Amino acid sequence: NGVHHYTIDEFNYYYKPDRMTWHVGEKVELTIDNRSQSAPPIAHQFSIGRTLVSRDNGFPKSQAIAVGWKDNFFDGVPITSGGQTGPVPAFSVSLNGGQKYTFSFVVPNKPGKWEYGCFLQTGQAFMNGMHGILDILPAQ
Ligand SMILES: [Cu+]
Repeated sequence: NGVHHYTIDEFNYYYKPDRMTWHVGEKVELTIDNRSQSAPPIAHQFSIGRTLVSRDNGFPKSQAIAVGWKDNFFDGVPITSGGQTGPVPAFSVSLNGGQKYTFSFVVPNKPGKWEYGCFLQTGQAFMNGMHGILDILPAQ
């Protein structure tokens, strides 16, 4: 019934936590915190989606160069952050080291498995394992 607060921390090259479960209709406040530990710290991205878009050159790859999600989880989802309210097209949280960002939303009716990932560094963060699984359940 109330606002559920989640925090996702970013490190080189992983999210804590790397798994999260929400219910359709849940009120979520989410903090994304770039805790990049390197010297210097590196920028990290948080984007939730489905259908990995990768580069192609006609030549096969043990690892696909990730560029982003085709389907964005936040497509059409009203977001509130500071004094701003409404949907954000192509919503993504990109942060330098030491920056964080908090926003809230109601979990849209998009049940099933979504992924979160970082595509900075031409997909290198992703390819080094910077991704997580979001499971969306129907409302209780
Ligand atoms: Cu990253």
